[PDB]
Amino acid sequence: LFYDETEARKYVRNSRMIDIQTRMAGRALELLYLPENKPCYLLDIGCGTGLSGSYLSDEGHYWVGLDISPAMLDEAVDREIEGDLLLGDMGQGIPFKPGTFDGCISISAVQWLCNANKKSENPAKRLYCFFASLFSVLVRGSRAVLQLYPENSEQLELITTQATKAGFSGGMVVDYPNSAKAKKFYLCLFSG
Amino acid sequence: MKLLTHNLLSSHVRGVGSRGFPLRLQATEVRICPVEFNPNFVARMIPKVEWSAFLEAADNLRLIQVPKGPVEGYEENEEFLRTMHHLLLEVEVIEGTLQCPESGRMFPISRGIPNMLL
Amino acid sequence: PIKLARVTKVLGRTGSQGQCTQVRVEFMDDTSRSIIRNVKGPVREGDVLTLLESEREARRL
RNA sequence: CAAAGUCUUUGGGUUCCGGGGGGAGUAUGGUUGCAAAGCUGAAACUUAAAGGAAUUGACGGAAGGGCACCACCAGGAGUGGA
RNA sequence: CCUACGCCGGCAGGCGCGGGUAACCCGUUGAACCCCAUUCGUGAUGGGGAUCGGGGAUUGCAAUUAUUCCCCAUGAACGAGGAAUUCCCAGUAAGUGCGGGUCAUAAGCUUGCGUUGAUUAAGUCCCUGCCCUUUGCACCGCGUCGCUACUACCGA
Repeated sequence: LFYDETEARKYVRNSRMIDIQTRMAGRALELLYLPENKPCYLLDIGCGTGLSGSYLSDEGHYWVGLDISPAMLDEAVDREIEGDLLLGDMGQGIPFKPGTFDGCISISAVQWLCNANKKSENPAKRLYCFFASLFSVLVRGSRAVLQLYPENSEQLELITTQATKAGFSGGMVVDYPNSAKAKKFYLCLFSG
Repeated sequence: MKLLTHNLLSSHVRGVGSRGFPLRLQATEVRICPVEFNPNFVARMIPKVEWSAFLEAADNLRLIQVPKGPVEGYEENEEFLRTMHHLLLEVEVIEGTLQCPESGRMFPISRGIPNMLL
Repeated sequence: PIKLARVTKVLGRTGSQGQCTQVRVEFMDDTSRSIIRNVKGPVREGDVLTLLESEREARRL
């Protein structure tokens, strides 16, 4: 466990956090060619307090948000969200029927799948379980864009390899890559 | 928890999966929350909805006011589309239960989040 | 069960940064069952640890 | 390599057979065979190399060591928030 | 030009009066935090003082785009900061002030000094780097049509 009520509140109320999360969500939406210029249904993965999910609502999207933290969800409740919030661990799978969502988005969250604290399956197993179920719950030709924070290049390669084995194709977009203070990795994928 | 979300949600048990949909629904509490009316979105939801599972979840929640199969059109019949908006988008479960009839497990929805953990 | 135990040595610093000090373990139940375990932090020769259990041991080979 | 020697200091007898590499053992014809295929066997054109022995230095996605808080761990102060 | 001392300025500053071309005179270089009492009492409040409106005094040819300093009034954001990241082994880091330096005034810049004084470990190659040693694109299962023109076949 990582967040509490105090820390979830301080994160969601910080103006600097709001601005950066909003910029990365809007960049993820620009990279999401499937919702870009289209209406869509969306899954927001690691939705937190709904800072990314509010910006999906701004473009007229209907969305479901998944997060593992109660306190992040409880803080989301008071923010007048239009999305459905669900308490859920993404590493156990995506619990929707095949072909439910046009797209999926995740901002600042999937690097937690490399962490082995919460559960006693390998991160490698949970990573496979995430990508294989994520491929299934997406429509055919659906898209997934994930902004994420990798600790090293091995973590990037492992994430890419698991997405590749699950049936995704696409690549990695690295914005501002000459500043390792401000650079951001976006995983940009599509299903078959 | 909008009613529509019922159609995109299933039991997380590895053995029930991929047969674990739909969950059977009971609501201890409900609310109507105002939402903007979009006929085009409702009509573009129809091709992503499992209609058989839609009727069953409505029946479980005490509603037979639903067409027998999926519908079609130019969106000019506001009657059926406004009734679909009212049901799918505007009725929210606050408190309730989600029972899978294959593993026997009952998951809760509480203010107003469905939880799919063991 | 709670098991207090004597420290005999410090074999090396196992781990990825030099962070698990390596300790041969006598028991304080006077039994000569000298299991070698791993600790985190400074231990000098002649200390005494609180092994939570004696079943789960450190890696041989 | 004891013959792959006695070969420009080039001749003991004698049979088959090779003339850059592809096109090609393809065509086409003859011939044998029940058949699959075997034997004999082109050319048009294309290309400046294909090949045979031996012989050395960079990259390792190759492995071992060794050092460093302009590395990590344990942590402090933080910056990045206004 | 460094100042002491005295006088006049509610506060910045003037006026008179020496030492000092320098361990001497400023200098015993009389500091800040710290401490002991007072008030406040957990909220945008007396925290934070930004952002400005009136003035006042110096520096100088020249202050208007506020030079700087002072005196009222104004009182925003900020509730311990996300991804990521810098520096850190004992008088160390960190709190905290004093002098040099471009120099007319100009000082959150830079360059030392002292005061208060910690946590943690004294290990390692995983991450980051750095130094040595050894070692050495053959191939297989991208296609559909259209009208016109041209080359080479078969040919009633």
